[PDB]
Amino acid sequence: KHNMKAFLDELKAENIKKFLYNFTQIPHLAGTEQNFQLAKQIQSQWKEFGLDSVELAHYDVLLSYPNKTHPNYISIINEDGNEIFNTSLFEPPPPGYENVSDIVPPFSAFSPQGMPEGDLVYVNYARTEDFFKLERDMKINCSGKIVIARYGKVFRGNKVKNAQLAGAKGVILYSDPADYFAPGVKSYPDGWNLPGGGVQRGNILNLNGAGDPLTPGYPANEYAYRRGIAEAVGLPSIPVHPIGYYDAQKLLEKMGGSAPPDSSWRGSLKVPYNVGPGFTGNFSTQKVKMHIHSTNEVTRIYNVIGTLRGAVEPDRYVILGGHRDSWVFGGIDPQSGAAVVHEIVRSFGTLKKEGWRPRRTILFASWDAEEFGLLGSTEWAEENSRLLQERGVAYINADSSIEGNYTLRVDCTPLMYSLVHNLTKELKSPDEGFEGKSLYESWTKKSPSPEFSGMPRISKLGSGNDFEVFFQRLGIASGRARYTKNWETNKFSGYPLYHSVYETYELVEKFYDPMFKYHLTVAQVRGGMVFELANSIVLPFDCRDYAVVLRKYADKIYSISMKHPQEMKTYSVSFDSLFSAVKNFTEIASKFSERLQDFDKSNPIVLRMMNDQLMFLERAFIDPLGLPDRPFYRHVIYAPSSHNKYAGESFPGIYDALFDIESKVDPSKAWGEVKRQIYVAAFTVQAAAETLSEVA
Amino acid sequence: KHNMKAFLDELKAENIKKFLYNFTQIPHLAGTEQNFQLAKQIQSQWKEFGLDSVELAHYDVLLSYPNKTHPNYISIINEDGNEIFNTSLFEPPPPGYENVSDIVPPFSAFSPQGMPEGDLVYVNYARTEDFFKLERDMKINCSGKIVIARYGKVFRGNKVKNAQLAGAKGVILYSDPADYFAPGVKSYPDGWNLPGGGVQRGNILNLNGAGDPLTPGYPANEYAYRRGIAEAVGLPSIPVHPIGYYDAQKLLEKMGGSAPPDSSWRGSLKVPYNVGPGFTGNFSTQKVKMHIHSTNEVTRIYNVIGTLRGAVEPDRYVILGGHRDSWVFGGIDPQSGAAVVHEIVRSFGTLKKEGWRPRRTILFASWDAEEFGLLGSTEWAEENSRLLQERGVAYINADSSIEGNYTLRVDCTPLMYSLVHNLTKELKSPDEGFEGKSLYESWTKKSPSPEFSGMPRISKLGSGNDFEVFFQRLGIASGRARYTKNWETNKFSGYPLYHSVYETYELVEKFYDPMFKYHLTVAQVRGGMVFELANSIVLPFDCRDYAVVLRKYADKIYSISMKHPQEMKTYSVSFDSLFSAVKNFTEIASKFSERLQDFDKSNPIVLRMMNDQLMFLERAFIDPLGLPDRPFYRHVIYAPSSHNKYAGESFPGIYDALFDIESKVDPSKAWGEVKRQIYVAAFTVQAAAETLSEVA
Ligand SMILES: *[C@@H]1O[C@H](CO)[C@@H](O[C@@H]2O[C@H](CO)[C@@H](O[C@@H]3O[C@H](CO[C@H]4O[C@H](CO)[C@@H](O)[C@H](O)[C@@H]4O)[C@@H](O)[C@H](O[C@H]4O[C@H](CO)[C@@H](O)[C@H](O)[C@@H]4O)[C@@H]3O)[C@H](O)[C@H]2NC(C)=O)[C@H](O)[C@H]1NC(C)=O
Ligand SMILES: *[C@@H]1O[C@H](CO)[C@@H](O[C@@H]2O[C@H](CO)[C@@H](O[C@@H]3O[C@H](CO[C@H]4O[C@H](CO)[C@@H](O)[C@H](O)[C@@H]4O)[C@@H](O)[C@H](O[C@H]4O[C@H](CO)[C@@H](O)[C@H](O)[C@@H]4O)[C@@H]3O)[C@H](O)[C@H]2NC(C)=O)[C@H](O)[C@H]1NC(C)=O
Ligand SMILES: CC(=O)N(CCCC[C@H](NC(=O)N[C@@H](CCC(=O)O)C(=O)O)C(=O)O)Cc1ccc(Br)cc1
Ligand SMILES: CC(=O)N(CCCC[C@H](NC(=O)N[C@@H](CCC(=O)O)C(=O)O)C(=O)O)Cc1ccc(Br)cc1
Ligand SMILES: *[C@@H]1O[C@H](CO)[C@@H](O[C@@H]2O[C@H](CO)[C@@H](O)[C@H](O)[C@H]2NC(C)=O)[C@H](O)[C@H]1NC(C)=O
Ligand SMILES: *[C@@H]1O[C@H](CO)[C@@H](O[C@@H]2O[C@H](CO)[C@@H](O)[C@H](O)[C@H]2NC(C)=O)[C@H](O)[C@H]1NC(C)=O
Ligand SMILES: *[C@@H]1O[C@H](CO)[C@@H](O[C@@H]2O[C@H](CO)[C@@H](O)[C@H](O)[C@H]2NC(C)=O)[C@H](O)[C@H]1NC(C)=O
Ligand SMILES: *[C@@H]1O[C@H](CO)[C@@H](O[C@@H]2O[C@H](CO)[C@@H](O)[C@H](O)[C@H]2NC(C)=O)[C@H](O)[C@H]1NC(C)=O
Ligand SMILES: *[C@@H]1O[C@H](CO)[C@@H](O[C@@H]2O[C@H](CO)[C@@H](O)[C@H](O)[C@H]2NC(C)=O)[C@H](O)[C@H]1NC(C)=O
Ligand SMILES: *[C@@H]1O[C@H](CO)[C@@H](O[C@@H]2O[C@H](CO)[C@@H](O)[C@H](O)[C@H]2NC(C)=O)[C@H](O)[C@H]1NC(C)=O
Ligand SMILES: *[C@@H]1O[C@H](CO)[C@@H](O[C@@H]2O[C@H](CO)[C@@H](O)[C@H](O)[C@H]2NC(C)=O)[C@H](O)[C@H]1NC(C)=O
Ligand SMILES: *[C@@H]1O[C@H](CO)[C@@H](O[C@@H]2O[C@H](CO)[C@@H](O)[C@H](O)[C@H]2NC(C)=O)[C@H](O)[C@H]1NC(C)=O
Ligand SMILES: *[C@@H]1O[C@H](CO)[C@@H](O[C@@H]2O[C@H](CO)[C@@H](O)[C@H](O)[C@H]2NC(C)=O)[C@H](O)[C@H]1NC(C)=O
Ligand SMILES: *[C@@H]1O[C@H](CO)[C@@H](O[C@@H]2O[C@H](CO)[C@@H](O)[C@H](O)[C@H]2NC(C)=O)[C@H](O)[C@H]1NC(C)=O
Ligand SMILES: *[C@@H]1O[C@H](CO)[C@@H](O)[C@H](O)[C@H]1NC(C)=O
Ligand SMILES: *[C@@H]1O[C@H](CO)[C@@H](O)[C@H](O)[C@H]1NC(C)=O
Ligand SMILES: [Ca+2]
Ligand SMILES: [Ca+2]
Ligand SMILES: [Cl-]
Ligand SMILES: [Cl-]
Ligand SMILES: [Zn+2]
Ligand SMILES: [Zn+2]
Ligand SMILES: [Zn+2]
Ligand SMILES: [Zn+2]
Repeated sequence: KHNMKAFLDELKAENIKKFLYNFTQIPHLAGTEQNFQLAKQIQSQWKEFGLDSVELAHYDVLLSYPNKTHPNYISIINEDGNEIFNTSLFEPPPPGYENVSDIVPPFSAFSPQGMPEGDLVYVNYARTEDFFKLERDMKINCSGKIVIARYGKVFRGNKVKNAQLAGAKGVILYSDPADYFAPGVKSYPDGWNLPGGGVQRGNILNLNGAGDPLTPGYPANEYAYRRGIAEAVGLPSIPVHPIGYYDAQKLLEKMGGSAPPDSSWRGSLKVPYNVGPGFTGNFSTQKVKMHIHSTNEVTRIYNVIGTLRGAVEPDRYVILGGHRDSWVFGGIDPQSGAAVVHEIVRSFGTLKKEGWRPRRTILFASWDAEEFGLLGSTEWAEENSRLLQERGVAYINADSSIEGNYTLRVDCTPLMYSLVHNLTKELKSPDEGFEGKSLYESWTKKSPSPEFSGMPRISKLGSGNDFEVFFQRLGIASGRARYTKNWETNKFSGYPLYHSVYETYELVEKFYDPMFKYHLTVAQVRGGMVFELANSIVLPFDCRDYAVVLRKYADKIYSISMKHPQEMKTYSVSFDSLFSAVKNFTEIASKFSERLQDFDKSNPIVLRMMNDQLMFLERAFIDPLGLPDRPFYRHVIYAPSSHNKYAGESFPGIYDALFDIESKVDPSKAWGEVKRQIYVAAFTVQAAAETLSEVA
Repeated sequence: KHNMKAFLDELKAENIKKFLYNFTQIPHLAGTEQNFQLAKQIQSQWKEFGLDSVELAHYDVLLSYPNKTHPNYISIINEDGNEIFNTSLFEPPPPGYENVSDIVPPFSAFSPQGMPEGDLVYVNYARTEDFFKLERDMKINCSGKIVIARYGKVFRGNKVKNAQLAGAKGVILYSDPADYFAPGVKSYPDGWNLPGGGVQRGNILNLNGAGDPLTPGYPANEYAYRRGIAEAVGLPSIPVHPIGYYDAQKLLEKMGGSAPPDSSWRGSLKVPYNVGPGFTGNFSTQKVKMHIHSTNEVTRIYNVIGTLRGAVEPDRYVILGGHRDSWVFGGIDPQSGAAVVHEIVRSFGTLKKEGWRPRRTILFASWDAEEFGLLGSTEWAEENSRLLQERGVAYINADSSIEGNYTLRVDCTPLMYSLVHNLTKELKSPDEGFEGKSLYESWTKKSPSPEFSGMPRISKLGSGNDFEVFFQRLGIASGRARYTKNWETNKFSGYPLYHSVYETYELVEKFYDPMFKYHLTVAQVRGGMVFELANSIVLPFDCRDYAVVLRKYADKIYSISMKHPQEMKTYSVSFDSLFSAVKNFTEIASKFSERLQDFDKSNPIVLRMMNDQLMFLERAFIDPLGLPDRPFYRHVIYAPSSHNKYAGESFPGIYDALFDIESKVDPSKAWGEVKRQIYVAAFTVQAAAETLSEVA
């Protein structure tokens, strides 16, 4: 039989390993020749693997690179202006790669150029609440200072935006071993920890879904009109640079001014973690000086787009997409995902050569420039938005397949909850001590949901990856899955060697997944989802699962507002409309589900009708006006957190209207906007429900 | 057979007459009890006529009414402050209606209150070019003046906006017999001309598609959050009032200052048409004083929504919609359209009772508050936008069925050109001297297209009626049809008794259409369109007709730019991308059409696929970002003219970027924005074409 089991059994751990090795011997930085070569290789192989068509789709987008003859670095500079200490110009290369060229040195992509000098302030994680503590409670003024912040907790773009709004004239990011050195584990190459010389690359934009900074709304094609740099979306206004913890120690050890306000401000280095500003008395006259000379340049990028045409509904698209560009070798990020996609394509291709075709069209993508702000996925979606809107069933992302070796992690729309439960019950656990048990059992045991015993944790989608355009802009049902570390010990730092030169094939093969079994399990989950989405007669979405979470989110946002009982009385703030819409959604979804079960299975229009209702249900949550000042976050139920792009926020319009509201100067106006967002949300929920009513 | 002929033959002229009579004995002003009663009657009858469901959909929207105890009027006031002349408080009621109550006196809906006093300036039609002439050429400054303008040529909202931007502190509108008294024809009741005491009501908003001024984007339902008046969309900032030409003569006869600049500024009254400012020397000290006390109030309105469920594609909607609210009796506007809709419903119902059902769902609508800014259609569409977007095949408007008795008028999307040609070839001409000829022959003969001999004129859609939300906001293929006057003698004033108390059943029965044959022909055209849209196996749209007009519009916009050859050189302004996209659209459409003819007719998915491609083709022309500063005009090919809401403009983004560009102070910036709009247009055309490519 050509069924799911046949697809699944064709997947091999050994193939994934071979592909990972192949994808990680040289760097594949976006906009470089090597990454164009790999794109061409992937195009050739997907064709050999059997896809109907495989094309490259290119765009000319704003990218950012250090100046090869004028290196970025930071100094302590004394009263004379001598540079008495200089941070590193490069990460020490790992064993066996010390003759690789074209390793981009660490840098913060899209930093402007500058050589600002000043006194340091230490801002912990540079979260919103860190700056509130500093300015409101401790009375420390960041204006005209250089801030130094530890990586972790939130997206670095948000740190930078926060620093900028507090009046910083520069930012220094560093990796603290409190957040990037796990107890008992050795540094690379002898373990999976971050060495003192290791540094995390990454962009520092605030794009809010825009894609290419120069072409928001439209694909960056050959005749595109570009904004000038000054009007570009999302660029930082102050220089920024990241460093490792050997260098950070040198910058922090002399800090004076106030003590840290409590122990959550102290990392693990042997320094006091004083907030500053400036250094202690004997060095009070020494300053910190940044030297940043990176340039932004419009550079060509390449996506690979593979098509496996549907036999019955070719005009319905199930998308498996993940990026190919890497900061350096991309041993985990992204090639552990890309190798998984490559084997998925290969298995689908195997079935196709034997005469099978999925019911619906499956599109496979190798995105470029994800690391520079989800640019390749976003431009392609801007180009193809009409097709996607009207034909897009689902998007399954495929970045890193592992960030740990403990259990499964799934983040997805509620419409895929049942599909994920059912699929994982039919998969074998790869976990030691669950031999012969299902993945569902091991995952449920190791990652219990906070809400329902006997069920696993499944998180909402946040952002910081290539599903953003599909989900929060276009309203296409999306999900992602990978192996991860223990939730209980999770410091929300990411894995230690993230975006460092030390992220290699060997890191994976020696320390994460030597048998490639976690990789195989992830290929089965991702591939399994795609198979069912593209092949099930009735789309495998359960609208009732949305009803359930909509109620939970409504309770949650209600409870936030209810911290302000007096204002809710004065301004007549009622959540009744939203709770009513959610009740209605629950009732209508319930009846739709009965019809979906009892409808006449012989009738294909009835079937296409009801599948259209399932497909356009995620779509119904889009507001074409967008969220306030964020036109590309159009989904009313889910946006990336305004304070942390990686985190998903529910009812974001109301959440942001309520955030810090006790500090607004015109409460009448602030509570009015809360009410406005309640109306918008209730209306959208009701409207989404009504798409599931009988159509006539 | 239950076919189109059966539908068509059931329509009766005598039924339309009876309905017109029934709909026009008392006023049906939006937000009044009488208009609620008629809505309930229409709901009851559509149910009796056989529709599956018939509901009222209500909204609470901003409306505008004069103060019943404090009348609006205008004065000439002398140096002492005595009011030496006062305009009328009411139009003399027509014979037999002099005891009707609740005739709203003439007023400009949404005028703010005020009693400004000042000197008059006469601004001809208050078009953009009239103010350019006045300010640029004649050097007359309207700041702090009261302007007086004749009705005609353009939408009155645009006149008011233009006056406001020239710094007027008030506006007076009047009907000139040059534009509202046809040669040789007597005044009402003895003919169809405007009497000296007649006055044209109408709103003066600049909504740009927003709907209810207080709730842009969202339906004005029970829990809606409303903007404050100061943030409301589209309200005028200066008082406005309309008058008849007896009163206008009194205001104009004393005007001094400059002479009119040429004869196109002179109407037909016995006055010099001096521009002013102010009166001639002996009366130089007399002033004009307006008294406006109307109030804006949130008022409930009611649409009637009838459903005739499709037998095969119930989830596909063909909409026949037209308004029910009238300024007074609504003898032409809108009840000549509504009576036509009523008989259409009745015929469809007749077929249904005999067991027939259309292939697709037909929705019938009786919209409210059209006269106050297309409010009822717009709110309903805002409420139902998700359904309409994904399921809306077509919208056929049904306001006034006649504005003349000479020939057919059709304005529609190019996608309906072939459908209209074919349908009219099968209809009988009602025209004297074409007995036994087809409607197509008479229409083609009396209204030849400017472009192709042997073909009739078909115009682009403008706005000022209830198709606006469907077409320019949502991208649903739309059209309208009615009998009209001779194009050759058309002064683009409208019919003389437009929006006056004199627009009655008798006006129609005595002077326009005594046998109700033009009405019947219009019911066949409108009903015929609906039938074919809702019943044809393959949607009756021809994408190739869009290709043809896209080329014509591209030539046109190119030619406007080419008036500025030097700037096009300096700024590298190229239209190549747009011409390329149009070429591509032509080629792809051509191949789609071949497939549509040759595809395998047995296959219903293939059929649903290709019909989806036809349905979503109009949709592809929508840009979700909207046009600049006009977020609800989202169609890239067609918007209402920025200078005249009634007129359609093609490539409006580029057109407006080019308008008056030689006057911009920063040409670099202005030409940049031209280029930006070219890119947007070319991209959108290409994207629309690609929806017609093979799907996979
Ligand atoms: C969740 O789903 C429920 C049940 O479907 C919806 O219930 C609707 O609730 C609204 C309130 O928001 C009701 O609105 C009321 O309608 C009355 C007239 O309704 C009749 O006529 C309509 C057509 O116009 C029919 O469709 C309907 O079935 C009835 O025949 C009005 O008279 C009411 O207005 C009066 O009272 C209000 C309330 O105090 C005053 O503000 C007004 O000034 C006025 O005096 C009112 O507008 C509506 O009828 C309900 N519909 C149905 C079918 O039951 C919820 O709205 C929905 N939740 C959300 C968030 O959408
Ligand atoms: C109307 O339809 C036509 C024909 O389909 C479209 O033609 C495309 O035209 C664009 C130009 O806008 C061409 O773009 C060029 O692509 C070259 C590479 O193309 C190859 O590889 C791609 C995948 O990446 C394949 O899909 C394609 O078939 C080819 O195999 C580039 O090398 C070109 O860039 C170089 O030259 C330009 C031009 O001087 C320089 O600016 C660059 O810096 C660079 O040096 C160029 O980008 C495209 O290939 C054409 N496609 C096809 C299939 O023919 C029109 O674009 C379309 N009109 C509109 C408005 O959409
Ligand atoms: C602090 C940290 O770094 N973490 C790890 C982030 C890993 C991001 C990675 N994505 C990825 O690197 N994308 C690029 C580009 C993203 C863009 O430009 O939007 C990037 O972030 O620089 C991925 O999705 O796998 C831990 C963390 C996870 C979730 C939460 Br809620 C809170 C904290
Ligand atoms: C000058 C004039 O009045 N004309 C007649 C207009 C008749 C408008 C009428 N619509 C209708 O009255 N609508 C209402 C509400 C519209 C709104 O608020 O948007 C209104 O205009 O006050 C209709 O569509 O039949 C002639 C004219 C026709 C076309 C062109 Br291009 C140029 C001139
Ligand atoms: C990764 O695998 C690819 C494909 O097997 C290798 O690329 C091939 O290189 C061989 C030897 O030079 C050529 O003859 C083939 O034409 C190549 N195929 C394609 C599709 O490009 C590539 O050499 C491998 N890379 C590494 C680092 O091992
Ligand atoms: C990278 O830095 C180098 C050298 O430090 C830059 O080269 C100089 O640039 C300017 C041109 O604008 C010249 O005035 C100098 O004479 C150049 N000096 C040398 C030694 O080459 C170079 O411009 C920078 N590269 C980028 C892409 O910005
Ligand atoms: C840090 O790096 C800087 C720049 O390379 C060093 O200062 C330079 O040293 C050379 C050689 O003495 C001088 O000619 C340059 O003029 C100096 N440049 C600047 C900007 O000061 C500095 O010596 C290094 N410091 C340490 C401790 O290694
Ligand atoms: C791969 O799995 C092993 C088994 O859990 C991990 O090793 C253990 O790590 C935990 C701390 O989380 C300790 O409690 C055990 O004592 C460790 N045993 C060892 C190292 O043999 C290992 O950390 C995992 N690898 C990765 C990269 O996460
Ligand atoms: C997940 O599996 C469950 C259990 O098989 C599916 O629910 C069943 O669906 C069948 C077929 O419609 C119904 O007749 C059974 O009553 C259902 N059982 C229960 C407990 O609901 C469910 O549909 C599957 N989910 C998805 C998305 O496929
Ligand atoms: C317009 O026609 C309607 C319907 O025929 C008339 O309304 C009917 O009035 C009669 C007599 O009062 C009642 O018995 C019916 O119940 C009414 N029907 C409905 C559906 O409302 C109405 O009287 C006519 N109006 C005019 C001005 O002639
Ligand atoms: C319409 O005009 C009347 C009378 O010219 C207004 O009535 C007056 O309004 C104010 C209340 O704000 C009172 O101070 C007066 O005493 C009222 N006078 C009389 C004679 O009634 C009325 O307010 C206006 N109506 C609307 C809807 O604005
Ligand atoms: C125009 O109308 C106004 C207002 O009704 C008239 O002036 C009023 O006349 C009465 C009676 O003489 C006075 O008590 C009011 O004080 C006047 N009001 C104002 C605002 O002036 C005026 O007489 C009328 N003019 C003509 C020519 O009919
Ligand atoms: C109804 O049709 C008649 C016939 O054309 C119109 O009457 C003619 O009007 C034209 C001017 O456009 C003259 O050339 C003829 O001399 C007129 N003959 C008449 C009045 O008998 C009449 O105007 C039409 N009615 C309406 C409302 O437009
Ligand atoms: C308008 O009628 C024309 C002529 O019948 C239709 O075009 C014909 O369509 C048939 C059926 O597809 C083709 O085989 C003929 O070749 C066509 N003739 C020509 C000259 O094109 C056309 O499809 C009708 N238009 C609509 C919208 O129905
Ligand atoms: C921070 O410092 C700068 C100038 O040195 C000043 O302009 C700004 O107001 C300060 N803000 C606060 C809150 O102290
Ligand atoms: C028009 O008149 C007013 C003041 O009476 C003045 O402020 C304005 O500048 C004038 N504009 C021109 C162009 O004359
Ligand atoms: Ca873009
Ligand atoms: Ca509204
Ligand atoms: Cl992922
Ligand atoms: Cl109409
Ligand atoms: Zn990645
Ligand atoms: Zn990454
Ligand atoms: Zn009308
Ligand atoms: Zn009207």
